[PDB]
Amino acid sequence: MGKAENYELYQVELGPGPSGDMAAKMSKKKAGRG
Repeated sequence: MGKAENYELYQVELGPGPSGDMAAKMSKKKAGRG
């Protein structure tokens, strides 16, 4: 609550890493535990 979230907003191919892979040490939330 407060910040509110959308359904498919940031789900638009986040992380701009086309050629090769991504890894700029900023948003690394692939899937650790769960």
